[PDB]
Amino acid sequence: SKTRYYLEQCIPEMDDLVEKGLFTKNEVSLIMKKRTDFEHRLNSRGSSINDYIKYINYESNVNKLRAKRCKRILQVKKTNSLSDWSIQQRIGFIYQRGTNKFPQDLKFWAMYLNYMKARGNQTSYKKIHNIYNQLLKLHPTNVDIWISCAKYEYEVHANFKSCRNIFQNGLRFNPDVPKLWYEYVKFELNFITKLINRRKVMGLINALRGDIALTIFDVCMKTLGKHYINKHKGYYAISDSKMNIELNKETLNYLFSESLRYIKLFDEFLDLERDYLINHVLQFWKNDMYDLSLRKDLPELYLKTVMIDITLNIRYMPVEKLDIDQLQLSVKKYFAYISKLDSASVKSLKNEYRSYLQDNAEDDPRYKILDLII
Amino acid sequence: PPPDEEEQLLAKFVFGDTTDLQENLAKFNADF
Amino acid sequence: PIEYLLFEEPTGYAVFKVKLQQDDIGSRLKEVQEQINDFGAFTKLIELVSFAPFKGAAEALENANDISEGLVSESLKAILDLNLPKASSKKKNITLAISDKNLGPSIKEEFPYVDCISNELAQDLIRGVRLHGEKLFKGLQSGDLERAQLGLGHAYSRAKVKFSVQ
Amino acid sequence: IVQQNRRADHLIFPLNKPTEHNHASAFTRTQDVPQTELQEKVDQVLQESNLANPEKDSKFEELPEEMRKRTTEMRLMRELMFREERKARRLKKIKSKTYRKILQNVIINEKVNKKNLKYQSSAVPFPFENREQYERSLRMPIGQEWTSRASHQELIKPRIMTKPGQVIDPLKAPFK
Amino acid sequence: KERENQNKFERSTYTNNQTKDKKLRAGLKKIDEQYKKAVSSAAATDYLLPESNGYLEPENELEKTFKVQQSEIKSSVDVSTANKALDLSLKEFGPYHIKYAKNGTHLLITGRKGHVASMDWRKGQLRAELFLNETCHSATYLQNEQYFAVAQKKYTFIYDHEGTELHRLKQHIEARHLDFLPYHYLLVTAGETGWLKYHDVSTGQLVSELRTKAGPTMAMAQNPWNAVMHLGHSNGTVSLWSPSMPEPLVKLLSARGPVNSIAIDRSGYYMATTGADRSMKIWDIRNFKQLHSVESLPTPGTNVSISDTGLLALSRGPHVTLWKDALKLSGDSKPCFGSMGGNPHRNTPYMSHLFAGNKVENLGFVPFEDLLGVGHQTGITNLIVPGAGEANYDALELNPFETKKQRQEQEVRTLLNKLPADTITLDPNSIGSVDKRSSTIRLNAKDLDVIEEALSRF
RNA sequence: GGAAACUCAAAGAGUGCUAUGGUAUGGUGACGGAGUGCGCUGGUCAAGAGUGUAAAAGCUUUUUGAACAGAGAGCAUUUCCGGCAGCAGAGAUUUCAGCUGU
Repeated sequence: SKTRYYLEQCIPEMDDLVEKGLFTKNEVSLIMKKRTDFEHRLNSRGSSINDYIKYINYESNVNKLRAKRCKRILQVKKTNSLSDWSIQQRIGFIYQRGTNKFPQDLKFWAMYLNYMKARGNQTSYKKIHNIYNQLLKLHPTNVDIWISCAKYEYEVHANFKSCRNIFQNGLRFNPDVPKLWYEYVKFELNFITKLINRRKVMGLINALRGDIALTIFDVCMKTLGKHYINKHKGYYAISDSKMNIELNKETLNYLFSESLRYIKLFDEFLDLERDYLINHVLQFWKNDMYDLSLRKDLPELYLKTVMIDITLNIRYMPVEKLDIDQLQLSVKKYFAYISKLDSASVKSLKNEYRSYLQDNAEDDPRYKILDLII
Repeated sequence: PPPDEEEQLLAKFVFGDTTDLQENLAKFNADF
Repeated sequence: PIEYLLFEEPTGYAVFKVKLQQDDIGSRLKEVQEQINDFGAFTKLIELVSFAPFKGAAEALENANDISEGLVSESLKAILDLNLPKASSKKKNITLAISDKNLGPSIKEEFPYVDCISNELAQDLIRGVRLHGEKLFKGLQSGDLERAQLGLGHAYSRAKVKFSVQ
Repeated sequence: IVQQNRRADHLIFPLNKPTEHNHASAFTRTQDVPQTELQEKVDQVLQESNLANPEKDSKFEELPEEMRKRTTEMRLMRELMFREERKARRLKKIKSKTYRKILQNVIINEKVNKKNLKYQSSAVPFPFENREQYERSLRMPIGQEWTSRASHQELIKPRIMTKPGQVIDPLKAPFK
Repeated sequence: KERENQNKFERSTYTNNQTKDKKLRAGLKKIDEQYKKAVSSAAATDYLLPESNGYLEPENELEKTFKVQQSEIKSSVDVSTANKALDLSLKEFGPYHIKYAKNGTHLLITGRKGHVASMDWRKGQLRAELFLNETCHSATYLQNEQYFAVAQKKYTFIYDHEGTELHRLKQHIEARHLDFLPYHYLLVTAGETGWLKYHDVSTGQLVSELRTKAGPTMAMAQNPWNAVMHLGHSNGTVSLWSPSMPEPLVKLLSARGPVNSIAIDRSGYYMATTGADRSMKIWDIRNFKQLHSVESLPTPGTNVSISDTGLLALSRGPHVTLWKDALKLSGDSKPCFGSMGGNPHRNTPYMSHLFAGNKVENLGFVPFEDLLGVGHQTGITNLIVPGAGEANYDALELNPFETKKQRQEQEVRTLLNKLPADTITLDPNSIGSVDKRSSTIRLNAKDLDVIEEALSRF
């Protein structure tokens, strides 16, 4: 039997752990009968990931007791013998066995990754790379594993090339969830922000732009639109032109709501050229979307983008020097909108007035602003 | 080599010690 | 050497890694022919390394038509590029076992370092994983495979015949 | 090499080492040409403005009172430096510190046991020279009941271990 | 690598009362390395041993151990062991010869009158209660609870699990002692005739008939080590027998008078024989020395038994008396009955009990538990003897928790590896060797009157 | 013959269950981690060589070199760490991350 093999693999560490005079024979027999129970429950039939988890918790508890007893008996913090790594190696092998048997519970896979990362200097980052590789092989569609893999290899190791490779491979696998798109534009903005801040720092002590984020923004719009028109209206295109235009309108609503979220969490990256990097998404949304977002319905979205293009310089604090510089730009925007619109004219006028009043002695310059926007 | 309370707590976990269990079964005396 | 195995199925694509080769010369014998019926010995041959599930019945029907007419789709390209090692194209290609001798040319057109085998050894490896199915996958798919088979068969047939509900 | 193959306890017949190719990783590109539209877009932008980070290696490969006073710019450069930059910084600190420091009661019958002189061998078999050697070979049972599981496996694994379905090639040595 | 308990796991070898071959030299070096590794790793299993042996220890100098009462044990130990300490009061049929299965799961009692009952003594399940109205003498299980052999008025009969008669043996004319050899599948039979008969239970074939030539067989025991039979005669002579040689392998002069009982240790090292001359005698078996001679017992010891942990249970009628560490070489292990003035070098009884009404028929320790089953005139009594059983059995030799499927497959497997009756020798390790003829060196075929001095030439 | 069952046994057939060590964990300080050097993989370019030819082109090449892209799949050895504080930093009172000397 293989429980016999594993149990007698456990004996040299307790040889060493009895020789180093911290445990006695009668208590190490007790930890062996508990470990016998656990090994038999592991490699018998009807096994459970809770059996694996309880074995890992028991082995961590006897490791903590071993460390406590070592500090109290020998008054060293490690005996530099077999019995201080064998038990963590055992926990790692219980994790490997469990993930080979039940490779379906991401709770257990993430407990494996957490213990392997928190093992510290003693583990190897290529050993973490191996279990990231096989986990991403088994779950390519689950996207938080791609985010966690790239987050470990950028926010700990700062490996930009491999992080870009992870994000491009994940976007190859599931180019359908917008969350991976948003985390990729987030990673690219974080990388370019660290690039220009190390430039600023080398200047203060002693070309490559957000156009990467704009290009992945562009392919984000194109492929998310393609995958929504392929996901809905699923089997066939058996739908008349009313249902086809209803579908295409709804995909425009979907994609434009995601770009609204993109600008909403795009504004807080204010260390690069945030005006240019928001204005390029503005000009990428301003063009035609093949179903007349401006010249027909989604006119509310056209008014939303017009309000964004108006306040895109007026994204400011109550110190309104930019307003005193270019509020005539907002007035010309309201005039150019009300020169064409019918109820969106009154809506945009009242909305820009309410927005400027809410956002903006100090009340006397604000009395000038109220007389301006009255 | 003194004892320790945290050491004896997780030692009672690791060695599977029902000594406090039998102490509580003998102690609780149906007090309510 | 039959190193990897590609099993297409309605829930997605599976790449298996061949652990032990079956016998080539004794491949018609009684014990070799019924070891693929016994599951306790088939799991000595085949191990699952990857399973990319589909995005839904739309991508399922797209990949069913591409597998039917012998083309490599984009999800196939993704899973094969994730799983198969970057071997050489001139010396010792990596060996993938398929079940479709006219899908093989489409796989070498995309990955020149992959030689594809569909002869009787790859055929009975493939029908071993077809015979066991849900047991090899260790619990990692959504959806019952026969329920997805009913949906995909009806969708494939109505597509092939142009069934209009008008 | 013929002698060490004759003296080796176990021959694992994938003996010529198979040329292991680089593994199919999820940390890199397994084709090294842009494979998606995203990838070719990112690489044409990145070749308009390349990021091989030789500039970003030489930028952070520059940075007593440097030890005590600079406790803020040190943390700033620690957060700033990239992967190979931090590897070179660790190597520079290691080389700098290593350059800084160093009537009788028993009657046994002695008749011959003609029924079980067929359970003992007739003479001493070939490779041994005496029965002390030969019975020292037989003195330990290899059974499951008498050894541990690991010792049982070490005692019963055979010398020639082949793989069951692949070709065995002739041996090749490092330049004969 | 050192392993303080290796010499239990060591293995003796042949000695003459180094080599020039390179290949043979390295082969022998690998063999010695493998033997050392195997002994060390096999001896490291004592960590993995689950349970601990039982005991009872005095903790005072006023508290002797032989004056500890069975009710006091049953109060001091747990409810499962207290319920194992059974007592059946079967008054009307005769004194009950007791027998346990080789794992302690089944009990087989025989009344002297006719009452034979095979039962699961630890559940409440009997599976044969048959009243064979002629005087039965003894019984034993064969390889299971599924078959048992009973020695009746004359003929030995063999019954199945539920008690139907399978066989009436026309040989085995008057048995009084039956014992099964489980690795060899042999039912061994001796009694009022001076004959010893080995009968193969599997094939069905009478393997051996041997003239004891010493009258009726007074006692009989089996060496569990090497399966030779120690029979005790009316000469005071024990003789060790094998089914190959028609003469006894050894004849020992144990006692004066007859030999009332024989017991052998399970290690095959010590043998306790009680004679009718009020003499217990502890014998070395391997070297045939006489270790101890406890003469002048107060009344002749009618039974002896040896537990798996080496206790010695002697029974002298109403009394049962157990000694601990009595089967040892030193003279301080001679079993006494009192310590004259508190001598620590006197082996007083480990515990004693008095069956005040009756005279005990036989003794048998329950195999893997801490009990001694004594069968007497009014039935059965188990005694909680705390030092008296192997706490750590091996579950693939013989398992006390074995199921029906495990019984079936273990029956077929032990039937398949049944040892031939010719392999029974005085030492078990003598069937791999070479002859004690046929020279110990192998042979290389290369090795395969001044006038008369003148008159010489004539 | 019949009836009952949370009854006791003796057997037969089928089905279910990852039923998975092709030679068992990454590691008896004999160790691990970091880095370096050797080794290995892929494509590209250049050179060689063959073959072909008016010259070629092309094709072949277990021939070498170059920079590049890497794999974790090998091998050394004293290059450092698994020593101590002082100090700031990190995450949820425990663990984690670098400077000045022992």
